[PDB]
Amino acid sequence: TDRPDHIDSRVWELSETQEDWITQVHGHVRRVVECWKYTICCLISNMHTHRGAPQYDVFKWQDRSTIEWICSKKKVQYPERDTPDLYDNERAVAYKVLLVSDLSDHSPTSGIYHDLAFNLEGEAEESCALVLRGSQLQDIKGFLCRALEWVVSNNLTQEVVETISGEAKLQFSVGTTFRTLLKRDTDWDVIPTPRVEPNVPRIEGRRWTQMKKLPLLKEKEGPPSPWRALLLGADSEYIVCPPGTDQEAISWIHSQSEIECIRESKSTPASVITCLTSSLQSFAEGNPVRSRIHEDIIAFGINKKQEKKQSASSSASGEWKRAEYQVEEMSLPPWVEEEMVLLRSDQEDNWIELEKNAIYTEVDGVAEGLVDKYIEIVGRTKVASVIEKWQIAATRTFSQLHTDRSRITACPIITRDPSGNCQFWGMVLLGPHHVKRDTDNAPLLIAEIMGEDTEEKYPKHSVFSLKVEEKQFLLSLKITSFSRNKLYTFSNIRRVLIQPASIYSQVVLSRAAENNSLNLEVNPEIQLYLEGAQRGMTLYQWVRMILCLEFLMAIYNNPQMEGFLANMRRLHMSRHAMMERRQVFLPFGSRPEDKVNECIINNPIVAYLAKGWNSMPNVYY
Amino acid sequence: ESECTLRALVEEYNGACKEAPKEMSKQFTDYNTFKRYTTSKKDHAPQMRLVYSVRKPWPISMTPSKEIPLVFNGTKLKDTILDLGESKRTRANIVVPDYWSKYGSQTSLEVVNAILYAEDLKVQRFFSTEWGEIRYGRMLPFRKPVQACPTIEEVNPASIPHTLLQVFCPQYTTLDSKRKAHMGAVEKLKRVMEPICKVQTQESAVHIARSLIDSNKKWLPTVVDHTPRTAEMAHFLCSKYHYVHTNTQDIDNLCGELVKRSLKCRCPKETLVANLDKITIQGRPMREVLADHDGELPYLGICRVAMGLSTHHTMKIRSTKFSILNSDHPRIERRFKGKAKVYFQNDQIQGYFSCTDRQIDEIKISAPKNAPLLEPLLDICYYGSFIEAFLIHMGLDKDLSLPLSPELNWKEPALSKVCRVTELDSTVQPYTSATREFVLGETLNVYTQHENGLELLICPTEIRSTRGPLPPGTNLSGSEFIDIYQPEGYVQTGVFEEQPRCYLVDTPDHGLSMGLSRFCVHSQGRYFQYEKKISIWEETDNIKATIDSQRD
Amino acid sequence: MNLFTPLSEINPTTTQELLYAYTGPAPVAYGTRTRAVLENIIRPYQYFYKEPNVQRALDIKTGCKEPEDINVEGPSSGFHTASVLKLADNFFRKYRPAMEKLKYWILVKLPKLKYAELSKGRQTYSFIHKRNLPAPIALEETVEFLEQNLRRKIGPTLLSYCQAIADVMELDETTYEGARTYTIKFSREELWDQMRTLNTMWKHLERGRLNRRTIATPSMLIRGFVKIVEDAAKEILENVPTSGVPVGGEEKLAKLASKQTFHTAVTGELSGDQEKFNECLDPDAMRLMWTVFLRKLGCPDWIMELFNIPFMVFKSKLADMGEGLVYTKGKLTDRKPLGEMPSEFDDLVRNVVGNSISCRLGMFMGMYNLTSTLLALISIEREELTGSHVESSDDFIHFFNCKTHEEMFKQAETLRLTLKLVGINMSPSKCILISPAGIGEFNSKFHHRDFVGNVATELPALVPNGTNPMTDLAMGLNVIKHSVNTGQMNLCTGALAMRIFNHAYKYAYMALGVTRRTRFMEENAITPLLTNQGASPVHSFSTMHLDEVALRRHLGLLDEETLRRILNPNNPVTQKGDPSMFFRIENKMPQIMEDYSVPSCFKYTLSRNRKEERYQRVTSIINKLFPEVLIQEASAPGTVRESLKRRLELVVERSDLDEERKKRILSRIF
RNA sequence: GCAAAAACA
RNA sequence: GCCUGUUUUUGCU
RNA sequence: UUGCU
RNA sequence: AGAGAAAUCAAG
Ligand SMILES: *O[C]1[C]([C]OP([O])(=O)OP([O])(=O)OP([O])(=O)O[C][C]2O[C](N3=[C]N([C])C4=C3N=C([N])[N]C4=O)[C]([O])[C]2[O])O[C](N2[C]=NC3=C2N=[C]N=C3[N])[C]1O[C]
Repeated sequence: TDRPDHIDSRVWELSETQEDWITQVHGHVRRVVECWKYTICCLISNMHTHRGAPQYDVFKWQDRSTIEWICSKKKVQYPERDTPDLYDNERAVAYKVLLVSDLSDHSPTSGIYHDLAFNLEGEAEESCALVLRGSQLQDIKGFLCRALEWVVSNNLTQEVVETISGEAKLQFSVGTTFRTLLKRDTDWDVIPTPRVEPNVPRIEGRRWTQMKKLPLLKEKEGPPSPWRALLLGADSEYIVCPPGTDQEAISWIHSQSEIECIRESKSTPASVITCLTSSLQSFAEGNPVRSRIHEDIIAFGINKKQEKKQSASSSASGEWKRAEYQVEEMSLPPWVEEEMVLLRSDQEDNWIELEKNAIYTEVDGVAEGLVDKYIEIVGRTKVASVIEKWQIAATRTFSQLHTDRSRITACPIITRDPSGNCQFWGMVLLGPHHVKRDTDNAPLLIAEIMGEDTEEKYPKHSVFSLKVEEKQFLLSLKITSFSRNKLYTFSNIRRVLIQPASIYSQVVLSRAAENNSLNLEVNPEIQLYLEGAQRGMTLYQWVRMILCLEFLMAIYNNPQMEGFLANMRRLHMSRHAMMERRQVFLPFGSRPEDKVNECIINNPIVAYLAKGWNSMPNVYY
Repeated sequence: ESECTLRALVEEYNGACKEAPKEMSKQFTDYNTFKRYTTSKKDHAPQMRLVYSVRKPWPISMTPSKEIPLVFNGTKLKDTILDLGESKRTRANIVVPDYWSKYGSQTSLEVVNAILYAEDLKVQRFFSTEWGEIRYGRMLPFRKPVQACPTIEEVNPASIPHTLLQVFCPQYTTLDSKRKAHMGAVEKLKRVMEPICKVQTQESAVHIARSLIDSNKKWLPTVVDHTPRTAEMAHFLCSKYHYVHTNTQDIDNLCGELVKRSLKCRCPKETLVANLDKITIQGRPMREVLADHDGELPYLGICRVAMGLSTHHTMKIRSTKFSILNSDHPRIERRFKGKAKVYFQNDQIQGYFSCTDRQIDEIKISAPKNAPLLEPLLDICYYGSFIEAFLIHMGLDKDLSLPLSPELNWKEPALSKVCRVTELDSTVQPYTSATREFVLGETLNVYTQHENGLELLICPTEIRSTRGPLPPGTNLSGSEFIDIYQPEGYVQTGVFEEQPRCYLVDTPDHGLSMGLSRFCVHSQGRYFQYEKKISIWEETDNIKATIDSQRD
Repeated sequence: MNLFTPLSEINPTTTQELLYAYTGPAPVAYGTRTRAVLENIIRPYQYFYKEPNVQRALDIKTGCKEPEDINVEGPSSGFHTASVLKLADNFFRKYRPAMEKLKYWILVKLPKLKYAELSKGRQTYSFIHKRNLPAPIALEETVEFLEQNLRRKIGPTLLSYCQAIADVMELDETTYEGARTYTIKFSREELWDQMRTLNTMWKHLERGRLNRRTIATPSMLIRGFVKIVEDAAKEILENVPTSGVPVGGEEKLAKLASKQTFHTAVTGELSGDQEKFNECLDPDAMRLMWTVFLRKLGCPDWIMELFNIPFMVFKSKLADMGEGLVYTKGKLTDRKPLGEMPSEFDDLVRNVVGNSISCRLGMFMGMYNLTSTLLALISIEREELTGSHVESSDDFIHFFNCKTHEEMFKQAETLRLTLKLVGINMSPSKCILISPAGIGEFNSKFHHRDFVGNVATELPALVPNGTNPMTDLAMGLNVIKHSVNTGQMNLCTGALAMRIFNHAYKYAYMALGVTRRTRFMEENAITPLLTNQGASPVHSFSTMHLDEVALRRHLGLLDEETLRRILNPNNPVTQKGDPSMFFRIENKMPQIMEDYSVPSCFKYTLSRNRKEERYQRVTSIINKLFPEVLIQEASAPGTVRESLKRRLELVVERSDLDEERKKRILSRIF
């Protein structure tokens, strides 16, 4: 509690209601000082007896009526304002205990009773010294010295001296000018005193309406959304190369390849391939950084932001007006479900090779068994290979951004199979990248092997045909701009495996908890909706497509996706409630779909999730 | 040598007087304010530049030295050919620690043992515990505060600074500060930290020593019945799907057994129990022995409440435990008055029942499949004084969806089911926001504070207990209850900032032993001098007697 | 969404983990904050009347309105004075122990609070440099300004700091005189404007919202004043059942679970947010509530004045506008202040003061989270509401135990109308009531039969930090351990997180494939022996709490010679640039000073690419000379110089050296 | 007390 | 460029 | 200079 | 160009 160590518990309890400490300057400190005075009275009246009764009787902190009673037993009267702390029997002298900071000149406070003045460190006044005995003086000095060491330990010397002297500064005051400044923007004083009686009025409100059917999210109508992501995803492929270093693989590819443009986009001119070739040569010579030649200006937007300004100034005509930016609305593309069907096909290799942790206990063994099961049921899957490609590319591009250059940096995307053969996914070329803030955009030229081409899905990609040792491949060559923060985020994209692993582990451990045994081989039947029906699915395939969708959501994370996910949790909870025969009630102007509809603008996976929500039933009988 | 230390302390104090005119004219107490000015230590996103930092040509910054060769086997380890001599100036590759791990100077095995002692405690604590078989099931979390890690001693947080001061710098302590320290903790911590302090700085030494005696409780979900002592190994021993049973537990039981005064104190008066807590175990006063042991024992709780402290004891009948979630009125002599919801726990069995007066409104239970429910419901009925039975009071329902069978088995199929019994929905963990206001009265019954009237008793102190062994070192000399068991002091009288005409002793220890009648000690630039005690009575009994003299 | 809605094995609530796009990039704000700041300024005035009339609502000072003025079909900025008075009276009559502990705080802890606690803040607006500066720097410069304008020393207490602010507000003219050399001047009006000014900034890397929002920071002239109010509000909130903000983590979940008592015929659960918070609440309502609380306690006038200073200053707040509203003529872009050309914020032109704009209504800032929570909690105290309420700042959950559905609807409507009387305005579209309780949401925590675990909440963590291999390993392992202990991460997820963190962490410290470090190890026959060196992991799922070195030593994977090499306290890798103290227990010389290095050679410091340091030197010499300030608060008398000199003389005196040698040592002290 | 990181409002 | 409040992890003083 | 499945 | 989303980067 707040009791000081030297203050006795009984004294602290007795001082709780003696004075209203809240209304006094340093109420806690003055309570401690009053406890000091009471303890001094206790020590003075310790155990001396005169005629079978104690020599000194203490008037302090005693029921008042009893005080006048015991004082009238001796035929004595005292004023109400000033009452002596203790009274003696032999000398018949009333004594008041005073604590003072000086003893050189201490005149009697009043003629009614004499005073026992004590310093803060023990010494007493000469008359007080002669009245009392040596034992009392030593006890008081020791107690006051304990009080003084507690004071100096807590750095309360200034407050204690203030309370002892009695000046009692208000401890906070507001002047006149500051009060006038404060009261400028309010109708009340510093301490408001409204003249209205406290009352709670009765307000006629509205009625809560049942949500009898789940809200239907609106589907935006417009052109289908293109593939707007840093890399390919499903169409990502690699070229198999002999085992070696990145330089050796790049040299082999550059010396055993020919490139011919087959599809060209206005967004990415077909000339920029030259830049790639230059890098593919420079990296083949051990120099990942090369110099500009002629086509880096178009590829990386060199010397832009100034041609556009002069063009706008030449074309400027009219009067200034507010910005009113517009975001184009786009419909669900046909390639999203094809993407989801892909990313799930099996692969030859595991593509998830994480070193196993140690095993010391049985819990450790079951944990590693569960992790191994999850890895082998989601490992040989296209999502794993695409995640590895994304992580490698993001890290290789990020590692070349914590500096300022003006030349072209080449970041290869090369993985390795257990046999050791190199796997060429693509090549990232970094422009000048004079970046000053993490959210600033550095130019990039992304070449990367592609399986299938689509004009609708890749309108800004200039597809090239690449022939390497009688094998045919497709190359992307997109011009993009990307930030350090996003590149760092995608450098750790392997963390997306946690959520489907969480679902799988929850299912398996729930089944293990129903009985009292772990199987670790359970493949139960998850009941889902699919195309509006109610049909079963195996757990492994469910986890696989959950991984696919989670990856696709992670690579397409924008403000629209963030808002849509944040506001769809309420609707998901409402659906889960309605599936359990629970009624859902809403306030008067409640339209929870609008806060979700506002986030559906052009994000293809947001539209995919919205269509998935709309397909499954809205009414639960 | 001490001469080197003294000369290094000089010209560092002198060094901080020419280049810092100010910051020395300020008051010393202002150190509590400007010690927080640690600007230029800040940085942003270390994780976003770690990779690039490791792959820089010279990532590691170190003080110049000669033990690291310039070039080793064709690899240029360091970059010492620079503007050498600027403190942490030398730059070295990431492989320099790798070089040192194989080629480098070695220290004594004692140094290695001292460095790893704190971590080795945990390491061989992990391998010294036997693990039972894993049991898979749906265990509802309890979400209680539990101690983070085991400690060598139980010391209240008020005595921790004094204990550390006695361990590390006894020469700067007072006798009042000394008596507040835990002496046994001081001795064992001195033994522990004697080798450690040779390899750790003062700050690290104090941090380790305090980590060895601090409680530092944390809120975690646990199993309701098998609550672990410490949360050191709770990440694998418990979860929401599995549990692992362990048998490792332990003075707290001895300290609870030490409470025998409450037995022979019902007749004379309640004042005696508080008056007779003048005993000192070892050198630790009974005032300070408590606040070190926050156990569930009822007698220990009674003593803690008598001290003005709190207790964590929950009412416990037979094998079940009960806790009032809320109540319009407290239990009266026992039966309920008005609406009352009570959480009950008994092994894996748990739930809450709502009742009015002596009639149960309903019961909610979360129980294992095919588990008997005779004793918990019987204990609930005894608690509420409902039956004088259970089937007649609750009633019988024709619905088969209810879980409770007439035989009182969880989820047992039957032709009929007990009505107003429902599966729980995680009402567990009764929670109190404001700290409970324990009050002690006659007969030594512990009461809390309720909104309406005095709240029901928690420690009944009519229970049937044992007479187990007393804790070692108990000193009943200063008590009138010596039958439980089977030259004067110094007062201060003086505080000065300048050396008095006394004799200055090295520590509070090496004092009080030669028996001199006047001596000083030092503490934070102040000299506290003690002489003797000529008064033949203490202060606590003095105040007791003088307040007793003020009675009507 | 159909793939996220299981129907047989697990429930949809357990799949709320899947509705998280984390591990993907977080949105950032790009340009001027002026538009968002002006929307925040203009929203309070549009909501004061049922029919939006900003011009008529711009000339009001206290946002007090009649009960029929309150909007029931939309946001309603303002409050009803009588309602606040009566509700505060009811809240004080209930929860008596909370008010007793408030009185205890006022008596004991308030005089003990130091202004150095203001150093615990973050980037703070500086009224001297008109720029964001670190909180210690702002506190130091403000204290120096007060020192050299008041011609007196400020006590360490926060009350002394507040009194110094109040006193310097009285002076007609003030000067700063930094002498980094440069001198700046103020006036009462200028200093008032600087104190009432809130700097604004875009908030970056915020997830879960489509629209970027603007945050604000005040100056040190008012942070001290707000500190007392926030501390008192926290003291009250920790002792009331209906609060949710003082508790957090697992204790908050325990408090929530203690209230899930569904025993009546109708048991509903209403989980929801409160729209337009921090701008529909008038600080005068907070003043009134605090004044009622302190007046029913019996506190004197100075306490009430001190508690009323912060809200009354925020009534005169000046929100700092950004770089100006954006305008386009053709394809060009320009930034213009509010008053140059017509826009959608023309009504506020009269409130422009320099580059700052005034706003009497609202807080504009979440600077009073605890006080706003207290206001929302006093809104609940009436006989009509018999449910259980939990309110943190603007997220709330309510439990209704009603005999009939109609009574439950009446209670829900009464709750909405009370929060409107105070002016809280729960969002209708974000508030959902389930008539049989059991499924609920609070603070991103979903519960169906228990508070279900959430992954992707800890996935922003689990990335290795950049201190050193040992520190990074401790970070990762203990973060995963906390995730497992809390319940957000089970056995399989925990072990997979360990494997992912280990693999990424070993990649970061060049321990995978063929790198320069691996080549150096291989060509010099250096076996890894450690996780950061490429060795197999020693940490298991059950040993996440154990140190790598000690566990490897126990298991025999690390021999004694390698241990003696790596744990050398004299290794050059981590050698400190200055000698350090060492305690010497059981020795006649209690302290020694010598050069030191971090024991582990793998705890090095990573270099970084290329003055009030006197305070650190003073702190270091004080710590070396005064061991006891390392364990307890400093209390030695006198100035630092003289106290340190006396301590040094005492240390030399007790060194047991020869007398002439002691004199020689003492003679060098200056 | 300081520094870093994370979550939520 | 990164407010306030509440938790949590680690390390250093 | 360049190698995470 | 492009990234992108209620305004910015595409250098100074
Ligand atoms: O803030 C901080 C605190 C925390 O906790 P709380 O609860 O809040 O309080 P407490 O614990 O009770 O108190 P203490 O700690 O016992 O004491 C106080 C004093 O003393 C000092 N210190 C302490 N410690 C422990 C220490 C010190 N110093 C140094 N240098 N080191 C150490 O360690 C202080 O300052 C004061 O004056 O508490 C404290 N803490 C904790 N931890 C820590 C601290 N500090 C510092 N550091 C650390 N590490 C604080 O207060 C201020």
